[PDB]
Amino acid sequence: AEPVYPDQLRLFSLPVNREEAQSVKSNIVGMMGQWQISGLANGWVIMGPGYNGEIKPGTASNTWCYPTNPVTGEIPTLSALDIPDGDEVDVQWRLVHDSANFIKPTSYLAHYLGYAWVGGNHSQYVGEDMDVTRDGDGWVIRGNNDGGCDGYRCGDKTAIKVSNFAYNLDPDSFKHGDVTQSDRQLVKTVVGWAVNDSDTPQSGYDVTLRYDTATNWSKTNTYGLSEKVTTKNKFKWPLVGETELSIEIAANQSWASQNGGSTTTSLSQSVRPTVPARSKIPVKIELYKADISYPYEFKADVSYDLTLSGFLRWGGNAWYTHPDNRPNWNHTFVIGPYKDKASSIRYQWDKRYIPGEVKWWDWNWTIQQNGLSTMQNNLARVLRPVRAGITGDFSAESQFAGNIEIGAPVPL
Amino acid sequence: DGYRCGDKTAIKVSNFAYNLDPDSFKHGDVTQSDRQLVKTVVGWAVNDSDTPQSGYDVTLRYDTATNWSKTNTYGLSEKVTTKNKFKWPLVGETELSIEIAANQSWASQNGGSTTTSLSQSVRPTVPARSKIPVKIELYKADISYPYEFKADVSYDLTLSGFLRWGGNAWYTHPDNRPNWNHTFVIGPYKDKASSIRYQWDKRYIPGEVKWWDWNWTIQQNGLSTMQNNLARVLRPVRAGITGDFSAESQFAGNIEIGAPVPL
Repeated sequence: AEPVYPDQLRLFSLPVNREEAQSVKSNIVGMMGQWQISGLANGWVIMGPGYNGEIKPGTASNTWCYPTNPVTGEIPTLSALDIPDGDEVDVQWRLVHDSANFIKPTSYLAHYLGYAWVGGNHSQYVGEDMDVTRDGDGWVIRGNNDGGCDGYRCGDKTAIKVSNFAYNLDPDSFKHGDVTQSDRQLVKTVVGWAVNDSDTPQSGYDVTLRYDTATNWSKTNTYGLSEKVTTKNKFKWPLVGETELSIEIAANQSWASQNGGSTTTSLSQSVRPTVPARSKIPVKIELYKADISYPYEFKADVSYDLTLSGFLRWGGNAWYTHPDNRPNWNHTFVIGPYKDKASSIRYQWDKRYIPGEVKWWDWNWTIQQNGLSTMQNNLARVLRPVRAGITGDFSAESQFAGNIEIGAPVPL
Repeated sequence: DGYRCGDKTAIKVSNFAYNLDPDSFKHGDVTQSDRQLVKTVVGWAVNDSDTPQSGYDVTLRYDTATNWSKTNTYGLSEKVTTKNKFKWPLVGETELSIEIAANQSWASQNGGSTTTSLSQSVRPTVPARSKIPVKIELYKADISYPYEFKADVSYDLTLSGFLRWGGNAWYTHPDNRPNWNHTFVIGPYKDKASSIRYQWDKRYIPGEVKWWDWNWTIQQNGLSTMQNNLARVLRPVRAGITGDFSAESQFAGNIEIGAPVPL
């Protein structure tokens, strides 16, 4: 009838229903020794491993219970972190070099999920002695490995990677400056006149210039068969003498398949002047290709992709199949608005009461190992909002530029 | 007197561009020459109703286009044939031959096109119980006109020579005296490789040092030395510009609405 959160279940040896027990059966049965038997509400019994989790009518010396006035355990929302203004790279630098608000929370998440060796060689603690570096368009955070170490595969440290930054602009904050042009090349121009020899103003005039460009491709596969039968004989014919006669019959079959596609870009310009009675107006339209550049600024919310890369500990990890052969793992979370299920921490946390939805990380396992409030506080920090002012520059090559003009009237 | 003293460094200046002040641009008379006719249309708009009518349209349009393509084709073929001799009724000895064959073929194509189009329309308002004549003409012509404006001047600066053995600012610090060519854009930002301000401002991040090492130049010459030199190199430039526009085989047209004639 109501969702059951496994972290709230409490076994005593001095009451859960049959329907409730079935919806989270594998959590209850997992928390049981082989051949053990425990009671449920209303005359029912839940049996442990070795009885394959069977739920049957009966009695028991001990009972599975769920508290009156339980809690949901949602992840709390913290206030935003303000980063001093700069361009995109300066703001990214300030975020990844923050120890208390970024480096440690991220390191603990990797640790709690089961990644091995999340730290450097000059400290015994998680998240300490970490090196930060710039790599291509992203950043890499890893424990320092210049000295020696002691442990199985202690030289194989876990990396934290940060990339794909995005901005949610405040609607009233965006501004831009001068737009400049360079390497201008002419495509085409038109000039002309609109003449009105009537006694009223007229607006029924139109001059339009249009330029289009396109590309295309295709691929074809053809297969076929052929069969032929021929006979040859020799005969004596009148006047001509001995003649060789040959007759040939043949047939063929063929099959073919094709796929393809195309892309088109188009730009057009028009002028439509209103002309006074007994007068004329000149018009002009021009089109150029040009390199375009301009400065800009805005205020926004900063989001990014977080990737964890390393090997998973033998003694236990949170991957739902719980592998024990120390495999190398790579997983990406999106810190920000929802995009998908595999990459959403909030989606997976909130659905921990439905066993059929547990396809990636097991968050019930992390709660049992570390405590509910431990996990809530860590995740609230990992998912904390970030805000900053941004300044920057736009540039692009071979874009379009144009000019449309209506001139002064000349009396007829 | 010196090692390779005859191999001197060159400074090259090109690709000038202008940022016009918005209220400064003017142009003069537009003239035409070598005019060739494409097409004309004439006609009448007739209104025999008791109200003015504006529901009339005459439109003339001219289009031109080019295209290209390339194709690559490959294939295979296999054949088996047998031949035997038999004696058949009435016909006698006959040679009989039977042939079976199969084939396969693969092909790939790429291509593209460009189109230019120009059109003109006239839509007159006609008084009640009256008629109006109209005319449209299209020509190809050479176009020319004078102009003037005030602007900010920007350009591309290219340095070309060999790099000194005793030390240079290229981030890999080569020591084999190689010949070098690098271009900076003096003006608004276009890219990172060509922007002095971008590279200077990011000198605190080692992963961004991909071209010139500006920390090296500071250590060698002093911070204020380098600031004053770069401030002069990047100083803004302004001038008034006069000039002339010309282009061949452009379009020219004329659209006319005439005086009404009572019915």
